[PDB]
Amino acid sequence: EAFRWSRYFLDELQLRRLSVGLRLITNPRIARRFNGVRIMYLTDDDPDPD
Amino acid sequence: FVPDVPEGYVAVQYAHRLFSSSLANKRNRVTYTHPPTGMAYPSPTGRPH
Repeated sequence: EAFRWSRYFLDELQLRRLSVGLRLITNPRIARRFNGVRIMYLTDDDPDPD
Repeated sequence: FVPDVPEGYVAVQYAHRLFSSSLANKRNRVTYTHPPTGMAYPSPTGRPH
């Protein structure tokens, strides 16, 4: 029965942990590489990052 | 060559009463007020012709 699937050749615990890690990776707060910029000629009155 | 003043422009005699200090976005900007409307324009950008 052990040969029916390789289970990517990992320990069962590495799978169970891998799950929660996939939950970390797709947390919005981590996703901090930003894509694309808008060039525009404007005054910086009252700057806010957002 | 003397360029023509375009169509939308409003003549304004310069006077000291026009330019003044004013608070504007946490700065003491040299505001200009436009006599046709009386509106204040702290930034040189965005002022009426």
